[PDB]
Amino acid sequence: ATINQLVRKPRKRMVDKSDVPALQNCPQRRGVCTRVYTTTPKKPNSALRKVCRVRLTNGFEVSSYIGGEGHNLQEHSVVLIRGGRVKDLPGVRYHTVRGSLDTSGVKDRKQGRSKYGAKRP
Amino acid sequence: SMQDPLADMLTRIRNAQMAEKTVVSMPSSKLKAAVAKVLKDEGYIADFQISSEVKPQLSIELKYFEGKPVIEEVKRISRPGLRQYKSVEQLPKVRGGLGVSIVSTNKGVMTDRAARAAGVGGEVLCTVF
RNA sequence: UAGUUGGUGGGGUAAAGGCCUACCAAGGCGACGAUCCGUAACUGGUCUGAGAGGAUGAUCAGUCACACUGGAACUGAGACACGGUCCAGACUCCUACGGGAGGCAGCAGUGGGGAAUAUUGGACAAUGGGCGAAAGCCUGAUCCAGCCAUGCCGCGUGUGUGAAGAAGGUCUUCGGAUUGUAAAGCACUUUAAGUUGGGAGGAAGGGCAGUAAGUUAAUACCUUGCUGUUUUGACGUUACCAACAGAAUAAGCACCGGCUAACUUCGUGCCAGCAGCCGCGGUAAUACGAAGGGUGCAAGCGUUAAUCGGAAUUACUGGGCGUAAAGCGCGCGUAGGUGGUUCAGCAAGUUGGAUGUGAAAUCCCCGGGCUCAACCUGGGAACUGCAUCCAAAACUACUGAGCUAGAGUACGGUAGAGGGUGGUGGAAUUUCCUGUGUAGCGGUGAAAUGCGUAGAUAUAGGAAGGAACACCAGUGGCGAAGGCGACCACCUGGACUGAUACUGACACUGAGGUGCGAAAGCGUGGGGAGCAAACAGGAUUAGAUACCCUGGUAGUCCACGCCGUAAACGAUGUCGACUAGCCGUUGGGAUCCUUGAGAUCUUAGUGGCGCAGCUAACGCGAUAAGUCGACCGCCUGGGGAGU
RNA sequence: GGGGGACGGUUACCACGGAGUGAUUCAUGACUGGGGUGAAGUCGUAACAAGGUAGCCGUAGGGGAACCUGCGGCUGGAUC
RNA sequence: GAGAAGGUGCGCCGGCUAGGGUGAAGGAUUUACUCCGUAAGCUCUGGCUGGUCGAAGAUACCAGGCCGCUGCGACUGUUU
Ligand SMILES: [Mg+2]
Ligand SMILES: [Mg+2]
Ligand SMILES: [Mg+2]
Ligand SMILES: [Mg+2]
Ligand SMILES: [Mg+2]
Ligand SMILES: [Mg+2]
Ligand SMILES: [Mg+2]
Ligand SMILES: [Mg+2]
Ligand SMILES: [Mg+2]
Ligand SMILES: [Mg+2]
Ligand SMILES: [Mg+2]
Ligand SMILES: [Mg+2]
Repeated sequence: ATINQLVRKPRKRMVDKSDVPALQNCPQRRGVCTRVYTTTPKKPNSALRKVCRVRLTNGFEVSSYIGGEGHNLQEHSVVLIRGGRVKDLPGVRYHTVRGSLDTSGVKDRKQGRSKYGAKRP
Repeated sequence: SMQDPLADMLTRIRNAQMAEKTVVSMPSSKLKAAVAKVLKDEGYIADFQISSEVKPQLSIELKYFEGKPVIEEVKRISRPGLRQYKSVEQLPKVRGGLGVSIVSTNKGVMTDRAARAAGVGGEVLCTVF
């Protein structure tokens, strides 16, 4: 474009938005849980992923993901969620911190214990 | 209706050194007749002649040190509609000081090596290698 | 938008003003974005970047705005006043029920919210403020301690010797390899932490006494030099120094399939699980879970959140538009952008210089202090700016005068389906009339529906009516594009070509705005030959709304008005200038020996090949997508959606 | 005694509050219109070769659904 | 639609201040059923400021109830 057009209508830089729309500019967030589904992934895998649905303190009702190897998460129990985009499942955009409030980590684990929250033997 | 005369003198020079011509003849002015004087003293053409009466011409003879010509590129800087003005600090240097750059100063049309010695800025015209 | 925008007269305030009022006048602002909506305290600076820029305004500093909510004035040098006054409201508390009281967005602290943020400290010794200057008195600003790996910078967790290469571990071709001089063993070392002793600097003063100067009428008082004497520290067990103990007091965290430094066994078998992207796992997994080994960093390491880089991915520096996304359907034209050629003037741009400024800090450079560094600090540069003066005059602007190469006019002359209004033809189709004549016609891969002795098709004669315009006809013409083919009259636009005079830059492009817009369709009125969506029947067909067959209405045609889109195509905006060739063709002048089936050259069109050059390639290539200018339109992953 | 002053009275200005009619913005609503995805399933076979009737673009009419037909345009059209 | 809805002003007594219309004392002169044009008067409009009286100022008779959804018939009209 010529110079005499950019004087009349300057170059307006396009903007993005957050891939984590909930927890507005904060790294963690707590919420109480509602339902513990066990859903199935997309096509090229085969598994049965474990998904909980959380109502935060913002009022939002978003699904989440639970890692590890076994969870004690009965309903109406507080958790502490954080971001993280699971490629496999649809609609899942949040992980869940282990060992923080109620989830209490995992057991008999000796590689990468600061992830999943395990102590030192 | 041509809007810029001096970007037409430089266009005929660049084209004639691909048809391997020797003499080029374009209409003249009191600015084009001063630019070709500068290209002669730096040395890119042979000579030039202002030879007519009511449509005065400019006949330029070109050089060939090789099959490749002596001028390899040339571009207009202060195109009409940009009007590039430079002081002595921000005055450019082409190819580490091996090309020439023609700057219209307060003391006449002179090259970049001359006005920087005199300390007079001005308006750039072209960057001939 | 009606104190709204000016004027006048009078008030009002430290001070100019519609600040206020009384009449006068009908103005003012706006596409250079007023008005309105949504959000946000700005700035010196911080964070990235090579740079241009991009985000962002914690601590420190300057300015503004508030002090439970909404008002209002007083006092005063100066407030429309955070610990003042009055009022209204909301909310707590007191009461003898009549009435009262209060405002932590001061320092601590509690409750609440939250992913998340500290002690109800110590003092006036220092620097400062207020009052009194006579010392003193106040100070939750200051100066200091407490808490928290919250960050940057520094130091420890020992050093040397030591191969029977020990056990022990893991792997193995069963030979060994590896953990590994690493341990153990032996010889030394003691910073920090612990313990003991010592120990500055932050202190300037004040009191008291003495003395000398000047004040004076009176060296009485008092002020000032100076001397002498006495007194003062929150920090504080100060930094710092010496001695003693002994190797004792002190290492994790992620990762190891590719990007990417670093690997093999054991469980598991499309399960559990992994993941920043590619993607691994179905019975041998260097990707899941473990075990050895190894690599990165260290008093920290990892994930998440959030900005700038990489992103030439909003391209000013620094990109694109024939087919990848991207050139309006074409014109004319206002605001605006750009300007052929000679002088002359001027100095608004432009360059050079001087002065005033651009707070201090921060960043950068050279130094100086803390055992080093972070940290503190002296001097300089810089802060790209804005303003006032002085000079230069090439280019742009402005002004004055010219010139004819752009552009336009006058004069001959050709070529054309360029428009509009009427008129007139000939061939063919159909309907109708009439004669002759008599059994099928028509249709199709093949048939059937249909039409026929109530005389069809054929064939001859006649009448009426409607629309299209063979051959010429061609990469041929004309038009701004859509478009435009019978012949003649009638009005009427522009282009070509030659000669010659004149005007003397009168030009280009064009957001908004104005027009002309195929076909289908829509409105009122005409008109009804053929063709033919919708439809009807036959056939084909598992099925056939479809293709094919026999029929057949709106429409196609005309007048008037509307709609505005198309593969509206050269998938290529308009305008101007340069760049090897060859073969065609429309129209027009040339030159030329002349008989030419002539010759060559030159403009205005329209075609086929082709060198440089460009292009991702295909391919364009004097009718550019080549080399360059002036203005405009437009593009930013696919769907969602031109919705 | 005058002058002057205060207090009362009264007008102006003004906050709270009350009234009517509008905008605009979120929160939600029986039933409806599409879109994206999925992995089962049914009905077909429209498009890509002359995809078995050459495709597409505009427009109208019709149809379970891809789509079919009409009028005009296009080569991004292949056989000769 | 619509005088939608809905709201304010209104009495007497003065103080000022804009006019409007007739008119004629005179002149123009066409000299007479003529053109222009005053004063004073009567008359009809208004303006902006004071005072004042009452629970009450279009003080009596006189004279719109308004708005939101929906059926049917375009309307004014005519009919036992
Ligand atoms: Mg960069
Ligand atoms: Mg506090
Ligand atoms: Mg001391
Ligand atoms: Mg030790
Ligand atoms: Mg593993
Ligand atoms: Mg960039
Ligand atoms: Mg134009
Ligand atoms: Mg500074
Ligand atoms: Mg076309
Ligand atoms: Mg197009
Ligand atoms: Mg009725
Ligand atoms: Mg009756």
